[PDB]
Amino acid sequence: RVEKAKQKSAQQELKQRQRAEIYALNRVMTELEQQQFDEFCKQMQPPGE
Amino acid sequence: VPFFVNRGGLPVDEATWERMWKHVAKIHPDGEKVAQRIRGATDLPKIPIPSVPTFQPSTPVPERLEAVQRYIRELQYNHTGTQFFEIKKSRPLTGLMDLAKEMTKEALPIKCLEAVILGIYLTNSMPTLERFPISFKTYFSGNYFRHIVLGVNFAGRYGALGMSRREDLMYKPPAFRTLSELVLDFEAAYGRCWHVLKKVKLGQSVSHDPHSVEQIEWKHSVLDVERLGRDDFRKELERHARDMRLKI
Ligand SMILES: [Cl-]
Repeated sequence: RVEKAKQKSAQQELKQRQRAEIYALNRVMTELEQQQFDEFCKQMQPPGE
Repeated sequence: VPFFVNRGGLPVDEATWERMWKHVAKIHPDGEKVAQRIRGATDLPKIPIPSVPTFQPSTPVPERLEAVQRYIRELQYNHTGTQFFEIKKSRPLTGLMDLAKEMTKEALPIKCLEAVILGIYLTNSMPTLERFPISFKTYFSGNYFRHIVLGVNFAGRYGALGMSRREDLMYKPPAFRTLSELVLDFEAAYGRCWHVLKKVKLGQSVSHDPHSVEQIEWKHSVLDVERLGRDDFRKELERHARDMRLKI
């Protein structure tokens, strides 16, 4: 029947959602890493003279 | 368990999907917070599918390389904590070329080894380009790290394709007069970030035959950096570069 047509559309939409979540997660993880490294650098900034 | 046990690609099953999110919660301090906001959003930015680059027959190789690297960049470095493609290094080339094709179709973030496989796949069509893996083993604080890039040689000059969090551990223009200088540019980068270089593994040039069944020779040369002299180190790299210049 045409179950395969609706099942393929379903597969494509969920593929697109899963990929969009992966990339939204990738962006967030990148910002966390940057944030944590920045805190680490702030902590050891030398006082100079 | 590979992310793609359900062979093929996306979408993955729930068991795999939840496992990725449980892992996110263990490596990020807010853990579940980030997942709540993404999994709970009813719309999320649309991420274009990066299009594999096409060339004019006349386009010079250094231009092709820029665009191959620009394509590899667009997939983005994988910060998610979950490795999406399983890559078995002792595996016939043609089977690694199938994997590369799927990476181009699924279009998910990648790390250094994926980038190397992709690099080979996207330059098999350039017969005047030599490709060969370069692996580094370094030490930083109580741990050993491994990184790999695709060394390339065009018109007697060396460069590299790859992926890293650092701009100076991946792409290099084909401008280095010698293999020792290419490798030295990576040693400088590792110096900058405080890693101690322990080993360099150089493989043989990789066949351009997308259907080859030979597996990649990842450690034709292994250079133990501490035990070799700086001068014997450079002589070893030049020996390997000669050995490669002969098998053509
Ligand atoms: Cl570039």
